[PDB]
Amino acid sequence: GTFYAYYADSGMPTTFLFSLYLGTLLSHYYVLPLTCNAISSNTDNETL
Amino acid sequence: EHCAGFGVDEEKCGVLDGSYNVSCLCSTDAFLGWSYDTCVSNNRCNIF
Ligand SMILES: *[C@@H]1O[C@H](CO)[C@@H](O[C@@H]2O[C@H](CO)[C@@H](O[C@@H]3O[C@H](CO[C@H]4O[C@H](CO)[C@@H](O)[C@H](O)[C@@H]4O)[C@@H](O)[C@H](O[C@H]4O[C@H](CO)[C@@H](O)[C@H](O)[C@@H]4O)[C@@H]3O)[C@H](O)[C@H]2NC(C)=O)[C@H](O)[C@H]1NC(C)=O
Ligand SMILES: *[C@@H]1O[C@H](CO)[C@@H](O)[C@H](O)[C@H]1NC(C)=O
Ligand SMILES: *[C@@H]1O[C@H](CO)[C@@H](O)[C@H](O)[C@H]1NC(C)=O
Repeated sequence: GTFYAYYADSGMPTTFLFSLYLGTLLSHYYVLPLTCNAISSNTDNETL
Repeated sequence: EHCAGFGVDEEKCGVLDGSYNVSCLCSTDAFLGWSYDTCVSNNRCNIF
């Protein structure tokens, strides 16, 4: 029933950010779409 | 983790001629599989 998050902005191995007691089973995740006037082959060639 | 939820008698969720204008919900007696008792013994409530 506890959520745990680790991250790294430098190197590959992650380090502990935080833990959070929820008491409920998480069951889904979703990467939110990002809308932008940039980030495409016809404007800057960048990609998410 | 906590209880995922009480089982609902689905034959008590919605209304008999209910169209799409009404939203789905169940009456309070539709939730089953639970019970209660007092915690009181000798004028004190017992706690774990
Ligand atoms: C917790 O999260 C739930 C959703 O999961 C939220 O519940 C919803 O709340 C909204 C806002 O109260 C409900 O909105 C519906 O709006 C319809 C009209 O919208 C237009 O008009 C208004 C101005 O009047 C504009 O602001 C809006 O942008 C639109 O242009 C109403 O017609 C809906 O009415 C309901 O009841 C009547 C009968 O009285 C029926 O005829 C309708 O069909 C409908 O059932 C309603 O007001 C939305 O419906 C809610 N959804 C659910 C599933 O309940 C909670 O608000 C939120 N709570 C908190 C604290 O975060
Ligand atoms: C993106 O890259 C392609 C291939 O090199 C090129 O044809 C296109 O003009 C580039 N677009 C921009 C905005 O630089
Ligand atoms: C729901 O829709 C039906 C069909 O139009 C209508 O008979 C009924 O009165 C409506 N009920 C409500 C609560 O709007």
